Amino acid sequence: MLKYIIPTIMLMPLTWLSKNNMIWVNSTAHSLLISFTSLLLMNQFGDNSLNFSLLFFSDSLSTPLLILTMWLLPLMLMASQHHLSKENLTRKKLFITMLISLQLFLIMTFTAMELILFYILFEATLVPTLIIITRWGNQTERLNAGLYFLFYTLAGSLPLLVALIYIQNTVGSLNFLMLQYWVQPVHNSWSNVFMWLACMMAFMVKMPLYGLHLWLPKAHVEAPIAGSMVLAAVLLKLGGYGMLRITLILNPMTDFMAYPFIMLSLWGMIMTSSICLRQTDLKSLIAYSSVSHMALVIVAILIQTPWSYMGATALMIAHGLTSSMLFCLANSNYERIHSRTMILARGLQTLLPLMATWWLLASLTNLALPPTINLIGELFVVMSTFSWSNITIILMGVNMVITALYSLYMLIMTQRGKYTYHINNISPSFTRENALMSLHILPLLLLTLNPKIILGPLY
Amino acid sequence: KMELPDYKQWKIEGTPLETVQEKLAARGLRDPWGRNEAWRYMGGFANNVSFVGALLKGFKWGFAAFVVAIGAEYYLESQ
Amino acid sequence: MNMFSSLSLVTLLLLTMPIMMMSFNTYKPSNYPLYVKTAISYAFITSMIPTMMFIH
Amino acid sequence: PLTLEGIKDRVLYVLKLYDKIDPEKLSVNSHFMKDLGLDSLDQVEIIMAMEDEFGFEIPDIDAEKLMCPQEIVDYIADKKDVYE
Amino acid sequence: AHIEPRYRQFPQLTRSQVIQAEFFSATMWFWILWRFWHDSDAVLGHFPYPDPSQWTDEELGIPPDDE
Amino acid sequence: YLTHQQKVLRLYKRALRHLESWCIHRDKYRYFACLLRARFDEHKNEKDMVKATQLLREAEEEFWHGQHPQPYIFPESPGGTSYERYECYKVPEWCLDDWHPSEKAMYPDYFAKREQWKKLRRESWEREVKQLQEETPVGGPRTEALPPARKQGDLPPLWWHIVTRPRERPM
Amino acid sequence: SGYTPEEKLRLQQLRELRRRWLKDQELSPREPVLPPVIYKTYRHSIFAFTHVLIPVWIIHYYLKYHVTTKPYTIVEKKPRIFPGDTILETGEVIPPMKEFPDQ
Amino acid sequence: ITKDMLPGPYPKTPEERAAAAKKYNMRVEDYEPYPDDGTGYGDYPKLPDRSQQERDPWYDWDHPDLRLNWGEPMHWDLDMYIRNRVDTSPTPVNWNLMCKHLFGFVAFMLFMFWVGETYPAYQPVGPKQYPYNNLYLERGGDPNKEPEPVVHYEI
Amino acid sequence: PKYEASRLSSLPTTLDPAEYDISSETRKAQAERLAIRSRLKREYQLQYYDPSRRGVIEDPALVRWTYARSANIYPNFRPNTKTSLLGALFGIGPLVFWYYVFKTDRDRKEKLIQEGKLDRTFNISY
Amino acid sequence: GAHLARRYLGDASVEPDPLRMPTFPPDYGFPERKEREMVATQQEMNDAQLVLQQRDYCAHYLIRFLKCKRDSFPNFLACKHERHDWDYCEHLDYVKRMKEFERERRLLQRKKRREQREADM
Ligand SMILES: CCCCCCCCCCCCO[C@@H]1O[C@H](CO)[C@@H](O[C@H]2O[C@H](CO)[C@@H](O)[C@H](O)[C@H]2O)[C@H](O)[C@H]1O
Ligand SMILES: CCCCCCCCCCCCO[C@@H]1O[C@H](CO)[C@@H](O[C@H]2O[C@H](CO)[C@@H](O)[C@H](O)[C@H]2O)[C@H](O)[C@H]1O
Ligand SMILES: CCCCCCCCCCCCO[C@@H]1O[C@H](CO)[C@@H](O[C@H]2O[C@H](CO)[C@@H](O)[C@H](O)[C@H]2O)[C@H](O)[C@H]1O
Ligand SMILES: CCCCCCCCCCCCO[C@@H]1O[C@H](CO)[C@@H](O[C@H]2O[C@H](CO)[C@@H](O)[C@H](O)[C@H]2O)[C@H](O)[C@H]1O
Ligand SMILES: *C(=O)CCCCCCCCCCCCC
Repeated sequence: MLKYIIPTIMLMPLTWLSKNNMIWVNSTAHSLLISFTSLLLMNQFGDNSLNFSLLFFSDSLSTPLLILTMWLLPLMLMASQHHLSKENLTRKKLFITMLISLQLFLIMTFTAMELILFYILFEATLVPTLIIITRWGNQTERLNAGLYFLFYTLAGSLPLLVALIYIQNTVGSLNFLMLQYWVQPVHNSWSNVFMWLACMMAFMVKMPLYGLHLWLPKAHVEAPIAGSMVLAAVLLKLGGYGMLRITLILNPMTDFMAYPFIMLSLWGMIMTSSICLRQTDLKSLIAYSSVSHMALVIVAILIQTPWSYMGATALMIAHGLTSSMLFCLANSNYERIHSRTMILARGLQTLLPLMATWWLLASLTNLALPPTINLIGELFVVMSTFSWSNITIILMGVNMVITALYSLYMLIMTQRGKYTYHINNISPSFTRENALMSLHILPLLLLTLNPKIILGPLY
Repeated sequence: KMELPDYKQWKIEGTPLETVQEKLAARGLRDPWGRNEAWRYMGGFANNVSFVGALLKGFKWGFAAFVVAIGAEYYLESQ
Repeated sequence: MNMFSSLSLVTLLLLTMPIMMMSFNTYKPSNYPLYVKTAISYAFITSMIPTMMFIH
Repeated sequence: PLTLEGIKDRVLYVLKLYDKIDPEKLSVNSHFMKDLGLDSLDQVEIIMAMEDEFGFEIPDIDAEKLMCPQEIVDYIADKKDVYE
Repeated sequence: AHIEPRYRQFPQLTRSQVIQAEFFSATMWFWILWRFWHDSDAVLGHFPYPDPSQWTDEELGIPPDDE
Repeated sequence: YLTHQQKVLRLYKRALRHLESWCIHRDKYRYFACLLRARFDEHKNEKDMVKATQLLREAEEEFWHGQHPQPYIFPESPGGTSYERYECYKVPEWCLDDWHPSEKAMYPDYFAKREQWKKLRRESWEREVKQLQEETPVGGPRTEALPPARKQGDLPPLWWHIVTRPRERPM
Repeated sequence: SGYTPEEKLRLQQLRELRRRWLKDQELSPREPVLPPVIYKTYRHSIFAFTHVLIPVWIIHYYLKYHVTTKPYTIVEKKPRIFPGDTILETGEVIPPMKEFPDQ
Repeated sequence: ITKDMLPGPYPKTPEERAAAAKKYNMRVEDYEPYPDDGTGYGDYPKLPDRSQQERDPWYDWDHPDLRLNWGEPMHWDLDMYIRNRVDTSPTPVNWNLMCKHLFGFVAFMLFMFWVGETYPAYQPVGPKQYPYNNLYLERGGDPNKEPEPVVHYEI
Repeated sequence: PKYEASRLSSLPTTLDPAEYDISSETRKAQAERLAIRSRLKREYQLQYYDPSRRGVIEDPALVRWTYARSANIYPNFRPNTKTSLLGALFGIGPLVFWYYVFKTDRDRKEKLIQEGKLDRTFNISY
Repeated sequence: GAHLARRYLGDASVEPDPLRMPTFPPDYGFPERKEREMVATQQEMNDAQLVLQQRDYCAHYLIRFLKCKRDSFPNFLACKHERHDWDYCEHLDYVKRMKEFERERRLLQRKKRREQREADM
């Protein structure tokens, strides 16, 4: 992975040694080049994973997440450079440095072979993320959002640290390849119940599981755009990726320990989907949409079937691009009217025709129109949960109806109807904004032509 | 630019608006807007077909063609 | 079979061409509706050939 | 394609077919109450006849203010963006 | 246009629309009459419907009571 | 906010429109329109206003019982089939300020005249504000009514968004 | 219950401005100043060539040389065979049905 | 917006009620907060539970599509009462009568369909007869197990 | 036959008996309502018509509404017999309900599979 | 209809059950009852690819008609004679089913009659 770690590190001297007026041009260009080289991780085999060294390996799960991570960095620089224009040069470079350091931690997190190494990098991503929200967030409540984000994570991740160290004492290793062969079944006992909870709760809080999700709508409403993009696109998936790995060593206890969390997710997705119908803040609505989509991923991971694991992987990639798009679309309205209230600016299709097309395409992927990878992932999960229990189709089906209602409600309210009379500063869409939208949707829709590369190891 | 037809020509006499005026006079009333409706009962609008007349549009020539067609068919078969 | 299958697919591909031309390649916006209407009428002709083969 | 004179002709055409108005003492400035001696029930019927004539509704709050043919012509020209 | 609107009067009509409309109305009635002439069974009945009460006990294999 | 007279005249117009919806045929509607007008005429000169209010209340109950469940609506009236149909084509005039110079170059005459209107609006605004100040009582306006211009060369206060509103058929 | 004299004056003044604004929406003669049966068959001839002949060439080439070179990609229902038919592949003759009872 | 212009806790004294009414641009005689339970409405006004569709469509609203005026207090459930969503307009037929007639119609039909299944219509014919042991082989029958014969006779 | 109002069908204004019995005290209140509306209308129109303005006319009523519908709830929340019973009834209850629905369904299915009475003849995708 | 009124309002015991009939042996009252002949063989119907519900005792007429249709293309007004022969055969088939119903009905009425005779001693 050094071929990706080192050029990612080199982005920092590049940004600090650039001409004052070329920091965005240089950092954007070269992080796109890094993104290009990340397609070499597609050398995946039918049986064995791509095992680079003692520290890092890649397989069909981490590879799509790695490519999404490295693609998002140039998109985040594009999205941020406008609202940061007044910021002084040194603080602009510090912002870019936090984004670069976040990518470095993420690519190491997704390829770490040893689980304790994964833990440290999994935890390291908090620091830059918290700095981005609290330092460059706009409103007073970013400080509270920083605290809720920090302490929800640590409340769960500290027990995970104890469990992981305990496993290494008992098994002798935390290398994931070793655990694949030395895994022993988890017997029933109260000690093992709490070992299971310690191994899972940290990832649940990040997903987030319904009931532990209240930190996420806060974080989004306060974060700058780049913070929201990385939060929705990648940082939520640290939980899913972690769960997909650690469930290896929790069998067969997961058979019954998953029940409370399947109930929370199955009922949670309908609650959060219903909540979206009444949200008044556009960022908050998109945030609640994420909780509903990720509730599907939790269920898929917990029932552990080949179809559910393939659907979970596709959903994680598909949601990453869609939710990042939706935040970017909402932000482009914010940069004009400086309010997140959904009902403030209406009938924008009359004033911004092409931006309304991006709004339509994003909404259609959010409601999972076939054959988008959003639908492929959701469908594979629905198929597998039907076998788990036929009654789940009723809950899955109801959520599909509610998802369409709130996705189109968001499109109708902001883009259709009559424009607001007094809002007279809706200037035409910039080339930057249009390019940013298309750099989300185009790879998303292109993936429909070759979905296998985002279906994960079980493919 | 547009020539409105002379307003004086619009009279209710001979139309079913005249029947209504007679009915109203039996009660001591009068309809003052009758001439504003008169155009609907005059000119090219005076005679509309009945429902059976509407369904039979084209029946005469359809029957004429049909009769000629079967007579020809009787001839060809006869030979 | 070669004519039947080839012509049945050409009907569907014919209908997608006016959509592909929205990429401003060789477009004549003056009368896009006529262009779309002409594609439908030509697709109807091509679809009658395999339809005729099925009836036979 | 309505014109100001076209609107005026049709407004006066309708009023000349109303039995309660003498067609010779009617001008574009005749006041329905102070000149032609009509009452408010009569005025409501006139507005309804204009609505039928031009095929659109005049709300009660605006309708009650139109008290001469010219005001009706002005009201209709405004709603229909007629400037010639 | 070649058709100018009229006020409170029957509209102007072209010969094409009147002749074409009558031809297709006449075509409808010829077709019905022509089809009814040759295919009246499609409307009235193809085959006779028998009366089951007129079938003898012999042909239905009904033995006499004392059998 | 409605007087007794306004309430009666609104019911008369409303009752006739529902009557017309029931009758359909013009000769039939004319007949019953005169019968209904007679009913309003018998109580035209009622003086005891308590009785007049009771007559109005009973008439409204009668209207509610006998209203058409699907009355005729003019196409562009609220609830009509063409209501708000052309709102998607109405674009505010401030959008022309964001046109690219090459777009403006296609209509040199329109945009020269547009600048004259913007100049007129700019030079009129201060006087419009002042007129409203000096004509408004201390505690602010008590009604939504606005006044005309008083001097020559003045424009009626707050005229721009009325004069420059989108056309009813803007495309 | 008509306009007050002040209402009448305001409406008249706005009406003068509105009509002037609407007149100013008319395009001048030069606007928009823009920057720099034989035919019928040919129109339909070029369309048939580019939208039927070229696509069918591509589809036939694709079906013949890529799709039908793989198993079970195009599967036909086997032709119906009736009593009295002759087979082209073998020359086999299918025997007729029995003699029908009179009816 | 200062904090004195933002929603506050439920008002207790009459002076708080007057202050809250003014902040919300209401007459103190009209202002009425939601009942003080644990719900969390604070001092936000309770306004009539009416759809925006019921508002006068001919008045010159600052927001014609919503039928709202700038500065007027918004109903707590305004987003549920937009014209695209819940309507509370008067109906020509009483609500309770409509529910009676609709349910009565559906219940009657379901009963008759059940009746019609118990007493089906059919023609006076015997079963359709098929050759070759009721097409035993054609219907996928096992060709190694001889079927129990099905014989049909002339009539 | 009197009009019966419902939550989703309001009483028509013309059938409202309070609509006609209008006192001088009720006309005074209607005048004060129109004064507040007119005062706000003027404040809005002075900004709406200002030729030099470009942006959004911030509406405190809209800000108060979005603030009330979120940040203002918990400060004015009191744990009591109502919110606790509604909190329990619609917070824990559905999870327990669905747990038993799915748990019962899965126990029945697993018992049939082990006994070999569930038809899984062609079931090889899961 | 008529038979339905008798069964549902009248005495259901003397009316056939369309879902159970026949309830008497085929040869009961029918000395030397012949078998139904079948002209088309199983292989012929299989090769002609008739719908299973069409593989009845009239299949030979349907096969003859189907061959004519293919041979007379593009003249879709031909094969009227062959179509009528198949339609007519199906009519005779339907009449035989009417005879089975009527036979069953009269046997039930005889069964009841004998039971009145038996228990009236
Ligand atoms: C033996 C241990 C020590 C190892 C040291 C190895 C590196 C030594 C580098 C010495 C030269 C550093 O150069 C010094 O810093 C930066 C980058 O050049 C320059 O100043 C910089 O300003 C801005 C960025 O802030 C940019 O326009 C551009 O990067 C540069 O002009 C200074 O004008 C220069 O004086
Ligand atoms: C279950 C696993 C995760 C559990 C995580 C729980 C740990 C605590 C997380 C939040 C820590 C924030 O720490 C502190 O919390 C309180 C509210 O909670 C915040 O305070 C906020 O809510 C309180 C209570 O309504 C208000 O009085 C206050 O005005 C408001 O700012 C503090 O400003 C913050 O400094
Ligand atoms: C395969 C065969 C299919 C059927 C083919 C049948 C073809 C028949 C063509 C008939 C053409 C008739 O054409 C139309 O006839 C009607 C007869 O009312 C004429 O209408 C006539 O009567 C009406 C009033 O009744 C008057 O306008 C006028 O006296 C006269 O025009 C039309 O002026 C003429 O245009
Ligand atoms: C081929 C058609 C097949 C479908 C036919 C279905 C028809 C079945 C209709 C059943 C529903 C009738 O329901 C019944 O209607 C009557 C008449 O309004 C109601 O009767 C009541 O309402 C009316 C009107 O307010 C009042 O006179 C009084 O309050 C009371 O009589 C009953 O309260 C209701 O229970
Ligand atoms: C005789 O050949 C049958 C004709 C069908 C008659 C159907 C009668 C329908 C009457 C209502 C059905 C009520 C439910 C039993």
